[PDB]
Amino acid sequence: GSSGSSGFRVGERVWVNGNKPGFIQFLGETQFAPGQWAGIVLDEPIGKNDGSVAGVRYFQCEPLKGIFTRPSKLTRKVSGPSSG
Repeated sequence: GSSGSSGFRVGERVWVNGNKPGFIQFLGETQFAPGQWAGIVLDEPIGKNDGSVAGVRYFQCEPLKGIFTRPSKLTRKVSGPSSG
């Protein structure tokens, strides 16, 4: 039993939009927008930003390979385990 576990950490594999994997680099509230954000590095060019949002930088990634969204709006791979 892990006990606890609220969100994801830095360097974890998350699935954005329930169909967009990516490695997390930044975590916590941002400067451009309030609220704890979660920077995700998309593997394919299907995002919006690339490490910088409206000029504000956070991490180094590839073009169209970086998006910012709330952790609660993320999934863990494409499977869907159960309790039995």
